[PDB]
Amino acid sequence: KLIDENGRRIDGRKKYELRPIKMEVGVLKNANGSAYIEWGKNKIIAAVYGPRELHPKHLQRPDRAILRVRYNMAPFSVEERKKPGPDRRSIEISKVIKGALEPALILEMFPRTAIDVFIEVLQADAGTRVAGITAASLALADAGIPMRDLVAACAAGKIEGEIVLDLNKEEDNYGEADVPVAIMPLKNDITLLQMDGYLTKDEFIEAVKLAIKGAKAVYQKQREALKEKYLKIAQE
Amino acid sequence: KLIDENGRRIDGRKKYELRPIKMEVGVLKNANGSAYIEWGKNKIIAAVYGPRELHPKHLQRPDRAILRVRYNMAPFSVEERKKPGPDRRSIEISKVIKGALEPALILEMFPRTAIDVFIEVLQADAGTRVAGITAASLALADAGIPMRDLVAACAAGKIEGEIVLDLNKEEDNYGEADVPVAIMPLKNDITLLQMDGYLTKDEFIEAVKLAIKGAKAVYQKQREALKEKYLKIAQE
Amino acid sequence: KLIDENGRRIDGRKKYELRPIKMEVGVLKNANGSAYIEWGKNKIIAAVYGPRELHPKHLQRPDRAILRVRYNMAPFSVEERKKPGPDRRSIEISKVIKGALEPALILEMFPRTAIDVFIEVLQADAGTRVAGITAASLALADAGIPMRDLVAACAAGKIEGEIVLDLNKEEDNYGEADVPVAIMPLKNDITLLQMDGYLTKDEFIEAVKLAIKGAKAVYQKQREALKEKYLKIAQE
Amino acid sequence: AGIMRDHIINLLKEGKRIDDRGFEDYRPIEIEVGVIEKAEGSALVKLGSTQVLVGIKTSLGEPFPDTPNMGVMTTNVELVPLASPTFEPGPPDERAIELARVIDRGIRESKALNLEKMVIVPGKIVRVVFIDVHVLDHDGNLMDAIGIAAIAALLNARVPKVRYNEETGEVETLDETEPLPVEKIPVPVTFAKIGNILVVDPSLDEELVMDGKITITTDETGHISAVQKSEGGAFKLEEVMYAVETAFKKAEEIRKLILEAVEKAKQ
Amino acid sequence: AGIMRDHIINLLKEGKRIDDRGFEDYRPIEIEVGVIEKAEGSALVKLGSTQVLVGIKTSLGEPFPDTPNMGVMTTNVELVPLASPTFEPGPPDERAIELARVIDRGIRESKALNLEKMVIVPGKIVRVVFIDVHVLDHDGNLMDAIGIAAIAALLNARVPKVRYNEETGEVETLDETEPLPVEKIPVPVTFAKIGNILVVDPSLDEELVMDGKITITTDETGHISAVQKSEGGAFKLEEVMYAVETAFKKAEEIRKLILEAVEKAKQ
Amino acid sequence: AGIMRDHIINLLKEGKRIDDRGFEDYRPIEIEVGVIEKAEGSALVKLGSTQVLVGIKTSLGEPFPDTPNMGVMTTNVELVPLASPTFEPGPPDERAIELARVIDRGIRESKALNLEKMVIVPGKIVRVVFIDVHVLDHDGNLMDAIGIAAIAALLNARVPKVRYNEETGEVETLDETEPLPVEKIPVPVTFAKIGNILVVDPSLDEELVMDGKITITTDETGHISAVQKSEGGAFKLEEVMYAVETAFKKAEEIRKLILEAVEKAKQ
Ligand SMILES: Nc1ccn([C@@H]2O[C@H](COP(=O)(O)OP(=O)(O)O)[C@@H](O)[C@H]2O)c(=O)n1
Ligand SMILES: Nc1ccn([C@@H]2O[C@H](COP(=O)(O)OP(=O)(O)O)[C@@H](O)[C@H]2O)c(=O)n1
Ligand SMILES: Nc1ccn([C@@H]2O[C@H](COP(=O)(O)OP(=O)(O)O)[C@@H](O)[C@H]2O)c(=O)n1
Repeated sequence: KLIDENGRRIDGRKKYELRPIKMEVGVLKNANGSAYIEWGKNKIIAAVYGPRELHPKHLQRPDRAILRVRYNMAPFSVEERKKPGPDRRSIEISKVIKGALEPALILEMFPRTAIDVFIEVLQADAGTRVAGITAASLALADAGIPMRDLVAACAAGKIEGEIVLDLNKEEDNYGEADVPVAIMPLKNDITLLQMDGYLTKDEFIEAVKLAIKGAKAVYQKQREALKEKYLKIAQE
Repeated sequence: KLIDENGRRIDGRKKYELRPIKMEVGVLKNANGSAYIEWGKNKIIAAVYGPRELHPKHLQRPDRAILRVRYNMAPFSVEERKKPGPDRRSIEISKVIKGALEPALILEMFPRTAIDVFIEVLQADAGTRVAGITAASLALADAGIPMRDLVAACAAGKIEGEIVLDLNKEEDNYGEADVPVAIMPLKNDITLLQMDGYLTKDEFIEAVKLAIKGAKAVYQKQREALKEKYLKIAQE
Repeated sequence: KLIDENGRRIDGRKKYELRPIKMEVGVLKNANGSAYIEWGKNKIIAAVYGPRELHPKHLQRPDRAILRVRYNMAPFSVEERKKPGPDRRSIEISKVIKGALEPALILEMFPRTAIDVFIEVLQADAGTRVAGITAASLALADAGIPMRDLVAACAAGKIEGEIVLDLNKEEDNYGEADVPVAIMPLKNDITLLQMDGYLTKDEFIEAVKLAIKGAKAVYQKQREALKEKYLKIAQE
Repeated sequence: AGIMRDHIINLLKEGKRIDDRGFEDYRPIEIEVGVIEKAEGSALVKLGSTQVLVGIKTSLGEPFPDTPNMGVMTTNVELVPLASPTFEPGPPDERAIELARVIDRGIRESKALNLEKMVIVPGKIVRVVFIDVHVLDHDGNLMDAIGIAAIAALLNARVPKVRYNEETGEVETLDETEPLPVEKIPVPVTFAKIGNILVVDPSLDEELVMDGKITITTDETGHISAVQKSEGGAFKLEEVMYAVETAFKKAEEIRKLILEAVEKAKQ
Repeated sequence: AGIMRDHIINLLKEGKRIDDRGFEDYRPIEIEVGVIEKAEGSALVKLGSTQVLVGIKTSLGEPFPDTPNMGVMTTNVELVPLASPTFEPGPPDERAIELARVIDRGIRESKALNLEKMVIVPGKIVRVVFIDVHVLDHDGNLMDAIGIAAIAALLNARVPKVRYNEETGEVETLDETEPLPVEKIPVPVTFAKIGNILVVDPSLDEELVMDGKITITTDETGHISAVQKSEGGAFKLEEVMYAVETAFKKAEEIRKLILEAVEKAKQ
Repeated sequence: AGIMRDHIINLLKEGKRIDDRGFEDYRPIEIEVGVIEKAEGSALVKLGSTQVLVGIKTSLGEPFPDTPNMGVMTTNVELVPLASPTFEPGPPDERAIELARVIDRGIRESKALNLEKMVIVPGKIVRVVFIDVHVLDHDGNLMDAIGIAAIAALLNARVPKVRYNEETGEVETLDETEPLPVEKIPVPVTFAKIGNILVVDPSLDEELVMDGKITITTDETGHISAVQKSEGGAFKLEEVMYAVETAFKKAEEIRKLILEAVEKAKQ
């Protein structure tokens, strides 16, 4: 009662609708690359350093950079103030964002270095890991790191037995499945795929396809955020 | 009321009786050496690595390997689920198992290396540190590490004013003394000796001697576990 | 009610009076330098090591030693037993003692080294950070580390609207301001200045000046503790 | 190693795997339940040389304030340093954390352990279930080893009968034991992608060379309670499709081994 | 760097700073309040390129046994690794700890958040206020960035009306929100000493070359609620005097920007 | 060092020790009780240049659910970095942990602090005793330094008289103080084995060269409340026998110094 109806959703959107997504690239002075993303009520900042001198010097891979990802929510990002620090959730989300960004990066280009990706969720309303990946990509492109593709991400989910796109916190919390997908769109390569909840095969595949149509949209926004940047530089 | 009587013990054993001890060597693929031990209701696994490259490179001794021991109980090993991780108990038991294994090892044979010993108590019923040492030895022999001797261990204790061999959890918990002893039997060298509880000199010495008769038995089992291994290798 | 009156204070002192300060230099065998200080009910020990090989070798500054300060209260130092370990308070006090000792030290004299300063509060009654600094200085001089000056420290404070010198725990706890000051007296260089509480400009400046008259006294005691040492060495 | 990547890809191209398994084959499985007799439940699972003990210990506690209506289930994977030279002592690392969470979700989201049947006094006293997973020997496909041992340990679990004495307000733990409310048998099935080939139950050697991994967790009902693509690499939608399907079949085969191990232990 | 110390000292001697600021000038300030809409209050402050978000989250809890009469305020600075290559993940380091404590004292000791007006049931149920400071981009003078954002976030805060139902003993959080009892607007002002010159609002470049730093925190009342000399170096008494005075003037200028940002957000 | 092993063994063979102590000699002992006047009890012990402060702080708390009938005693050794260049900041390392536990057992297992006389309301409110051992200067035989200072601090302890007001149910801490129920005076005595010679009270120099160590803790009653062989090395049964016996004699000699220090502090 009643995340769908009729046939609109709680915020009034249709079931294949995305929340208002804003994205800005290059928002931070210190980071080598940064992006900010407002995706619905999410407000998430991604920074990249560098490729940089890796320490400790034993972590280094001799033939390639390593990707390190840290995803973190500010204490004020959630309804119930999250104590500062790492938790199992953020650690798994970090592992799973890394495994999403990695394939897009030509890591052998910078042996013995780390590419450090930070995702800060300043406000969260479901879909942070995919909003985060979507910003990490931009922040990576922003860092001038060559990539095979942007990684775009978006979740699909089930609410009221119905497959919807792009869950909000209500829908994720009270829904039947959360299906985040990150793809590199050009080659249709899924670099993140998670399913939390309970679906049949057909419901899972349809949610995976829906989230990919969602991530393809996000991608256009992503390119359009790079375009916008690669137009600001067009000065003078 | 009544850990002795009459004159049998709670599990029906006499006071100089050992619990059923099983021991298998070479139970783990990854470890360089491994042993499993069922000693009464104890189920304990020992692994050794290697001699191995010691890190960090400052830990290294220039003339010898270092022994590192980690003793750990699984959360399900005890009656009241032990939260995962180190506690003062396990840390002292680790220090005291190390100081038991050390003299048996010809450490100068492998300078700049660590010999890492892990003891995992999968189920515990008193006597884990001595069961553990007894398996660590086998796991060490299993690792092909030269030793001056096996270290064998066994606890003696006091229950109802009476010196007994090889406490179970009841007896250790409700008894008057726990006296674990580890010896290298061939030369009669006590490499672990602890007394918890309250004894006179005569009661302490008799418990130390009893635990050594116990550890000499354990030792035969230990040799017989090596024999058994050095017979499986006899293939073809 | 009533930290001043009339016009004496709780322990009977006047408002510009210091508590009985004892100081001994060279109280520890292991430290390169040590000092003990009894300041009222404070009992604080400072040790210095060395200049010493800095580890890890990346911490090293190529042109100078680094100062590291650790301030710590024993669990029995306070009325309510302080759990062992670091807390925000001690960490800030450590940062602020370092920033007090640093300017007095000719750090470039010992490149690639650390000068490690420990302050242990064995009993505390307000004024530990300034008593601590006062002992750290002596322990530094004791370590034979060249210094531009001793750093002397003392707090002034407000109680009952009145600016007093050298708060005890009562006065600090129930007073209106705590103003610790550390100066190197010879050149009148304030190397620590903190204000906790609530003062006007005039009340703050007067407390800063009062605490400096206090720290100048402490300084004479400091010299007189070095003198005393540089007389014990006068043997035979 | 890395010499080994080449051998493994090349073998793959010839329909072969280093141990002559087919791409859809698990290594020999051994499941043994009730091996930690002091635990409420337990399971030693071997996937080839991969070994994991899971132990179910239960106690009574408060439910979470959010859910006065459900018992507690908490899943921890210890990647014990003895199990692998890549396992270091300390708090769970991300491998351990992601394995714990994925197995839990598998079980949790299939309502495989029905938490609603683990209430004793609503809002006050529930059954708290600890799935503690002790990884003994890491030789690949720990995800499946653990989810198999977790669910098998849960099925094996026999917890003390509790009754609220409605007349004192006392809660009586009794000597009679009962099963947990285990209502489904989720089994993760996991695939490594190596080049363009997915291979079920990757061994360590294949994990070292794999591009990515995907785990599909399914129950008897034809439902998926978890999917986790882990590590790097990418999958095509239709590799997922294949994996979801194959997973369902591999699951049913394992499920039988789990149930046979669970039933053997009552013998 | 260190090449840079020389340029900065030399510039200083000519009345100049690297960005043509005067010695008493702040970089451009941007304060934006209520930007984290799910928080009770929030403030994005930019001091030049230095950026800090502060978030006020409030809950109801027990007061400390010592103070049954006051609500709780707790201040944490996260120096998030993204903010600076000198920020490493982990528990607060001493920079973070000293910044948290100095800002808190500033607010606490001016009774800027009147904790005594945050009691609901004395000794039992108070308003607990979390000032969580998320440093986004460290480009100097984080102390001021944070104290400005903390106080502005507090002013911006709108917390749920609570009432003790004297007749049940229930505490009712209501949908109506109210301000926190923010009664003063402490603003730290911070100076770097570089040679014999104090320069307000040091940028990162000036922090790298500075000898010491001193922060004076003052409210509208003409009172100082905190002073913190931080880092090394030494100040002359009369540099403190200058700083205390200048701080008071800089404070009043910022205070206006804070109040204008706070009022804009009700628009 | 290591050059030093040779000198020490060689000296040992000539009945000599580096400081002309006999093999059964302690270094000069200084015990001073009540030196931390704000603590309930305290003891500065010097074994030669080895220095340890122990502080007894007591509060009232809940007993452990297992033991509603006993007060609490908890023993912590801080090996403070100032005490030794081998002492690093952090949580107790194993040296600290083994020293704490062995001293505690010594005291605990002799019922030296009678926990059963530290109950105020059974199952609800007991005396909780913190033995906090601050090692100030590590110059050998910290085990004995600490057990001596622990027990002496306990004897020195004067804790607030507590009474249950049977009529309100209130617990009243009173201004009158009383002793703890200290009923025995366990003293660890510790021997280093260097070659085939055991030497009591090893200094740091002897610890650096020793093969192993054994600690026998005994009270006035002729009972041993702890034995700990620590470090590596091995002992012959009859070295243990010797040590147990010698320990008993060394104990009685120390015990006198402890009691004389305890009585001096009431002067
Ligand atoms: N500790 C947590 C975890 C999740 N959540 C909320 O629930 C949402 C969904 O959580 P999730 O685990 O599905 O992660 P995302 O969907 O954000 O990637 C998060 O964005 C948060 O809004 C929260 O408030 N606090
Ligand atoms: N945390 C603990 C400590 C001990 N124990 C039990 O008590 C037994 C004896 O403890 P101990 O400290 O004498 O160690 P061992 O005798 O196992 O070497 C252990 O084997 C456990 O069965 C436990 O269940 N939980
Ligand atoms: N955790 C704490 C903090 C302070 N205090 C007491 O209050 C005094 C003043 O605290 P402070 O923060 O002003 O530090 P100091 O004045 O010691 O430098 C300390 O010396 C202690 O006596 C305490 O007992 N426990």
